[PDB]
Amino acid sequence: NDAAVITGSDTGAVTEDESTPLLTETGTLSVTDVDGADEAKFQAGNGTPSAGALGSLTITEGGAWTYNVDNSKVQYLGEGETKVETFTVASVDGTTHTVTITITGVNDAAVITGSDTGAVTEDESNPTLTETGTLSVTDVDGADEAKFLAGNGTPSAGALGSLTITEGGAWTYNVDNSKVQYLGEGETKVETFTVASVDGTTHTVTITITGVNDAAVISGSDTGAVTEDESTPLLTETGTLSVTDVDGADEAKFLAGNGVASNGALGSLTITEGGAWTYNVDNSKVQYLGEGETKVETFTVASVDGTTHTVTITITGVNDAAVISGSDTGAVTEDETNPLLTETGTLSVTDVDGADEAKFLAGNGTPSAGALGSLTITEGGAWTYNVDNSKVQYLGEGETKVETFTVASVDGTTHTVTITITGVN
Ligand SMILES: [Ca+2]
Ligand SMILES: [Ca+2]
Ligand SMILES: [Ca+2]
Ligand SMILES: [Ca+2]
Ligand SMILES: [Ca+2]
Ligand SMILES: [Ca+2]
Ligand SMILES: [Ca+2]
Ligand SMILES: [Ca+2]
Ligand SMILES: [Ca+2]
Ligand SMILES: [Ca+2]
Ligand SMILES: [Ca+2]
Ligand SMILES: [Ca+2]
Ligand SMILES: [Ca+2]
Ligand SMILES: [Cl-]
Ligand code: NA
Repeated sequence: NDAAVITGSDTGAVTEDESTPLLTETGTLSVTDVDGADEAKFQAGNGTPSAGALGSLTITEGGAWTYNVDNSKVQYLGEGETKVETFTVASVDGTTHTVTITITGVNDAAVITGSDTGAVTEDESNPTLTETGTLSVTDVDGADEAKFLAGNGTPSAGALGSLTITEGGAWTYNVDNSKVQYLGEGETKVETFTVASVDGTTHTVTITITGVNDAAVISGSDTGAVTEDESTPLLTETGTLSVTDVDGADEAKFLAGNGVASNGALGSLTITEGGAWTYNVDNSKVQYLGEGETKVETFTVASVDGTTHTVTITITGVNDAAVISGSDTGAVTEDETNPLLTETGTLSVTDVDGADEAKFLAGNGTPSAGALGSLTITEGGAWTYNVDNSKVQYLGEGETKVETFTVASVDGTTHTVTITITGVN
């Protein structure tokens, strides 16, 4: 027996996903046999596969071979990855030939799932705000590709924080708490970070930062003073508060209107958006305060976000002169008694500065120049004048001598008692 000569197309190629559901390749082999044309033909049927062939090859008597493989079975091949399969065909005689099929893989996108959102709040921790989560990845091109590229996610424009992921998919977002202070209550900033699997398939993690209120910082003039009777009918005090607010210029101003007064305040205070305050009180309401006596009134004002500050006003009293009345005159007549001529009367005092000032300094009245007599007064206002009858004898019938005595209330207010001495023969 002489071996057939088998020639023609004995190689073929299919690419993953070139067609569906089958990848198919064809070729024709030709056979000549020197033992005659009954031998110069192929055994029709399946070629004998290499071990671990996924595809199959059939050949006709005429040498027309077809390779078929399920596209589903070659998905695991990565971009450019080759699998070579061989099939043995034979002459009617038994002379063998091999057909060589190459399968070439294409990339399959990774499938990325799991936690791809997170949230941090201003001041939840310090100095760093942290969020964590886990992505997971599958990739039909194999365990080699079913992994993240470890490192930083590519940040959105103007992101404050950063995100790192591990090969297993564990991500960590961190932002400096100092950098998010400027966000107001419930205000949000969204930052995104793009991560990648080995084959360059991307997924986004979206992080929402939420702000909390920062208390305004109020400073400037928060104290003021008025003095009774410095002006009328109002006593007025002004000052300017300043405010900053890290939550922004929207918040760095005052709520215009009245300050909330301390209970028992006699005055009132208004403030402008720009922090200019004005305290007013009716002068008539503070008369009752005595010299140097104080009354402190406080007014609560607020910034836009409700941060409060106190303005403290001190009212200082001044003396009101006592009103002195009652019996401030008296009379004695030469020889009416002996050896003293005596006269009594009672003064009264009332004082706007209070019942505490409604009394006299007890003691001697300050005598007029050349006074013969003298006068004492009690704390209650009862006075007593005495003169020696011997010293008034010189006065003629109906001739008078007027003597005056200055007394004082406890606040220093003076009053005169006037005594008339009348002469006889
Ligand atoms: Ca032969
Ligand atoms: Ca593939
Ligand atoms: Ca892949
Ligand atoms: Ca594929
Ligand atoms: Ca969180
Ligand atoms: Ca804030
Ligand atoms: Ca803050
Ligand atoms: Ca604020
Ligand atoms: Ca007064
Ligand atoms: Ca007064
Ligand atoms: Ca007084
Ligand atoms: Ca008083
Ligand atoms: Ca006389
Ligand atoms: Cl597919
Ligand atoms: Na703001």
